[PDB]
Amino acid sequence: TVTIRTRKFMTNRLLQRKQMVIDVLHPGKATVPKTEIREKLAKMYKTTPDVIFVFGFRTHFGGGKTTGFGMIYDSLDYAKKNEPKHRLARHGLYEKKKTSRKQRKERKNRMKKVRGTAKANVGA
Amino acid sequence: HGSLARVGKVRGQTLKVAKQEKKKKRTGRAKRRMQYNRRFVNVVPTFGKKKGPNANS
Amino acid sequence: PVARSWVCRKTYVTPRRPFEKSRLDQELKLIGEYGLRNKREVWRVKFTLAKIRKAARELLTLDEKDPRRLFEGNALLRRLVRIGVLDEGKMKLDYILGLKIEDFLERRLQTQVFKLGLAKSIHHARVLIRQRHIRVRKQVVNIPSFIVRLDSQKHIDFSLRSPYGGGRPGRVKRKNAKKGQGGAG
Amino acid sequence: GKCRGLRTARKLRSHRRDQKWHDKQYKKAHLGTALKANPFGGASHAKGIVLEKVGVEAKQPNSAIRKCVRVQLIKNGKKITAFVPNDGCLNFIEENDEVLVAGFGRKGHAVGDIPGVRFKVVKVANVSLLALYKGKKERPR
RNA sequence: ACGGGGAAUCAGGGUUCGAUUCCGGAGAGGGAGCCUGAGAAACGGCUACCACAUCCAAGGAAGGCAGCAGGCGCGCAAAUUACCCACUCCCGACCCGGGGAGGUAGUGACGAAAAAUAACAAUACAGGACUCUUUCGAGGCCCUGUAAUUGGAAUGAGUCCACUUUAAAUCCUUUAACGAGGAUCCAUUGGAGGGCAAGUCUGGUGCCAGCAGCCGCGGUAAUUCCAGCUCCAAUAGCGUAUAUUAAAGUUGCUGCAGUUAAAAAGCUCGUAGUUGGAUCUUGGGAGCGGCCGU
Repeated sequence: TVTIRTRKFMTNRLLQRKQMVIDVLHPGKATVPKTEIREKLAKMYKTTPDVIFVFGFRTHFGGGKTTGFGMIYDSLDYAKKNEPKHRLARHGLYEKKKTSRKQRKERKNRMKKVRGTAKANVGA
Repeated sequence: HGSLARVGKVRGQTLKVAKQEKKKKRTGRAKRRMQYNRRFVNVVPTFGKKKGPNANS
Repeated sequence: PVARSWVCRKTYVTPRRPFEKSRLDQELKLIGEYGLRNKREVWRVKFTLAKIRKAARELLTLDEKDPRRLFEGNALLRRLVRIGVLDEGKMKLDYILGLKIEDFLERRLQTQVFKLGLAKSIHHARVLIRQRHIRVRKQVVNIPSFIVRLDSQKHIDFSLRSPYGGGRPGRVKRKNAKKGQGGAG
Repeated sequence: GKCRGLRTARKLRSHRRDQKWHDKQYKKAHLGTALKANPFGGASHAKGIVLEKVGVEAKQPNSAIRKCVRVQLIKNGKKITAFVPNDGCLNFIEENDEVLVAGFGRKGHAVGDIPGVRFKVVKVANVSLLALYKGKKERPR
């Protein structure tokens, strides 16, 4: 019985996307995962689930209703272009380097000690 | 009398009684209810004067 | 330099004499009648009334048909009327001074949940609010301070989710029914 | 006021300014002499080191012996006789112990039976003297 | 004593605070001098001196945490050598890189908001409505209160799968399952002579020990000490020291006092200061409402 009514629906031709506030009714059971809402919004708006990005859910106290924000892009080539990198990475289609900023900074300050091609021979 | 030698005289020489076993006092609004019942719903108009709660003349 | 609010104010004032028999025993008369838990819950209401009652004094100094008064005064009157404290028949701001602590205690959720008769006492009412059994227009309210808007009074009932409504039957019954079939064999 | 002129603002302000110095509570706070001669240097509390345990004879009427503690303050090197609270708490104070010391209550004035002792001992060896008296904390030795 | 916007208190006047996130100023151990640049007398630039201090093959070299953490010291007095550029913005040649600025967690009873620590019934009981009885007693259809009496129904503290949260997590919210009778899943903190809410109770001590903001209590029936029971107050808080505000009309402009309680100069003149007599336009023209009004 998990229902999705959309709200504040807007078509950004300048990011090539639909965007809307997503009101999800789920009385009895938990906050339904984003994947399920993404599939349930795909069959609603006659699109593929891959170009949909549905985030930032805050379940109202009592809990027969939650609210997230949603985006439906035109193509994945637009999605991958003009979407923040962390929200692509949730769909398992982006990987960032494991190296923490403490390593990158200690590398950067070691690289300033030496001049020229020796700057390459800092990290081995 | 009593120089530095008498320090903690009376504290030392009391028959040291261990505390009695109490059914623990209810806390919060359960207490304020219990206080309200002791005063404003129960008691009767009394001849002469109304007594204090700890009164044991 | 940070993106924090900081803005916060007290909701009560501690009274000057801490041991007026007449006050101590009138504030416990309030706590018993209306099932509050400490004198802070009473000094909270008294303080809200005192701020209302301060704002009213401030507007009665002003000349009649003053634009700031007429705007501010009607704004204060429609607010008191909206929470069920003052009457629509009596909305005139010299009545705001003829207004006291029982009128605000009557409009708090604990007392409405009791005086609708879907609770058994005022102490049972807090239990039902605290244990999230009651709701207001499909919103489960955990908190018995909740002042009930006049339009929003009739929409106080049990939660659809609570066993007092059409809800999933609770922990003690379900354990005693499972022990009952573990007792029968 | 004894000059109700409309153009008398400075005489009325400058008089009041001059006559505030004849108040005690003002003269005290608004000179260095009260804040300098203060053994605590205007602080609420002060850690000092016990250099002897001292019996002080109570006042004229009542007559006990009040068990106080001669203290060298750290911050100043100044000498203080500070009282020790409840029954048998001078038994908790070994000599040369760092004690936290507060006022007695009357803002640097002598209290009750105890002549020229303005201070009480609060903690001994950074352990609270109420906690030692109630037996909650044990003295670390 | 960085100033201000502001803070606390608060009848009306006031009094006190403002190092502290916004504005403006100043300084980078103390002074001083200057290079570059649109902008610096810059210090995460340089040059000396002074003070301090590091490395040294003793010839020399390097330093500036009142940036973020962290350390020592000083003290009554103040947190992690954490994660991140995703947000907010900033810098750059720049849709792309960088930012201890900033954000996110950790410590956190500075402080503020909400708010558990039980509710409900059947019984013994007791007090109060009624037919009735001189008194007792009867009935409980009506109530109300207390007993580690008994009975189920409760819901979250915690435990914990999952989702949600989010840069990745956390907390919150949602939600399977567990999770309460001494509901031991155990509320303290201070008091109980007066001021000041609450014992002339019991045991100990005997001007001792101690309490006691003040007045006072303690020398053998202690309402005050040391404990037991009990009761009161505030309550997840409550006590203490100190600054400070009200109370203080005990600084008095509002608003104090000055014969004797503290207080009018020995007396007079006298300049700035302060205060300063009366007097200088009125009648009607135009119009409305029921002689008076705009």
